[PDB]
Amino acid sequence: RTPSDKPVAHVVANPQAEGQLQWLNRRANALLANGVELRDNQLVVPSEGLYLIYSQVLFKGQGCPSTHVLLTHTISRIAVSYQTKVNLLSAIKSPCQRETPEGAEAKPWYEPIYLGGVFQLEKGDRLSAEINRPDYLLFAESGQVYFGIIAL
Amino acid sequence: RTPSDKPVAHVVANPQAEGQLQWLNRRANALLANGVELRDNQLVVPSEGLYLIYSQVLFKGQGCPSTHVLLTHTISRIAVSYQTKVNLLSAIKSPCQRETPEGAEAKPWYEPIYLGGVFQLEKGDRLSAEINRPDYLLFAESGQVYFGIIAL
Amino acid sequence: RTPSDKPVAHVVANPQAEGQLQWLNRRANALLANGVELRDNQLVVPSEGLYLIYSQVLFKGQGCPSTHVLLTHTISRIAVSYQTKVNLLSAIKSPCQRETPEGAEAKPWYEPIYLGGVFQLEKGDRLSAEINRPDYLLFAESGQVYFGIIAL
Repeated sequence: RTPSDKPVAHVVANPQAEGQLQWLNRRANALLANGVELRDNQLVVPSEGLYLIYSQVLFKGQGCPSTHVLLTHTISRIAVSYQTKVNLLSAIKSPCQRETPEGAEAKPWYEPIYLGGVFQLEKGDRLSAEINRPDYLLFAESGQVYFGIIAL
Repeated sequence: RTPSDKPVAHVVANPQAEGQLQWLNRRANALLANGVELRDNQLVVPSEGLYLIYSQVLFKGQGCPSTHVLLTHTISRIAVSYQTKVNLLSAIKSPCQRETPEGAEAKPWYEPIYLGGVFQLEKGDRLSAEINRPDYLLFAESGQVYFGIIAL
Repeated sequence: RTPSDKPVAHVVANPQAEGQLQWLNRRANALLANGVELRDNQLVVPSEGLYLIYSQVLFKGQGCPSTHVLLTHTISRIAVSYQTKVNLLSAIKSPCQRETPEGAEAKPWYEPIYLGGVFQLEKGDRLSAEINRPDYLLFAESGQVYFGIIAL
């Protein structure tokens, strides 16, 4: 984990919570070292500094129901001074133009979303990566649904 | 604020700028730090070193118009020795592959392009980050379209 | 001398290669410095450290072929101890979900995929960026196909 004292975290999702996004620590490379902690599913940040922040979510859907599927992935900082979630990153993705699988019943889409960004954080700040539809989460984990920061 | 004696920058798209990607700092994490000067929509490099150049843009539209759009996102370098715009990171994105939609016309689409990599820049060379279709830019989320650097 | 004594890499994909992914520095914005070396198209890691490993591949295909194409992109660390491929990072996009374009010959789609994470390697490791379909890449690219590792 340490060498290089950097707050570092690279945390994997969890292929047990049937539809959810539980972050997991210890898998082959799931760095939670020196300073940063995961506490209620968030990366609590030590030090103070400019953290490079990243995550990827893989949404997986067999077919498309009537009405917009519209997926979303955000990373928000909950500040401990003037608190609350301040929005840092998120991206929107619509994986179906009207098709809506009757005919040749349900054949799959795959939608990766990846976020990356260098932000100034502060000692003790909490970090959230959330999706709006944990039903569409694929399972085959390590490099497929992940989250991380490193201090630069 | 400032940690480190690193040049950093994280500028954002002016949301009130009709049809042009125009950068901005002053905002949330809209850093211009140690010697990075933003100029004619571009970033002038202060120091010889590796920089991490990242950028994200978002594209929205509602319905898919005539047949073939192509959204492009390119970060370029107009360098202090090969003084010309060479090309650093680039992505093309096809929004809708048809619908054109007429039975029920404008259902919304959102495409996120993100870009980023380590390069060895020099003092004085500019970095540019344009998109070919500013009309397709989203300006309802700020944690969306930006451009930043940071020496490593 | 102040380039940097940091292991760094940024290889671009070679344009003269039919359906294969050949990585190449000795190119205009491709680094390889401080003992990293690209040996059998893979990256060998010089010292123990924490490394940001990132990767982008562009795919274009005109028309949407039958059944389901599925394009993948992953980075594997091929170790020094249990030295076979362990998947560090992975994404999967499917570009065609029906279209089959019959009385048409059809439109071209573009599909990019970005991969970036922080991982702890060990000395002598190898890292490989492998797509499942090289026959679908695109190279009037400058930054569209890349592989880079930087030591944090």
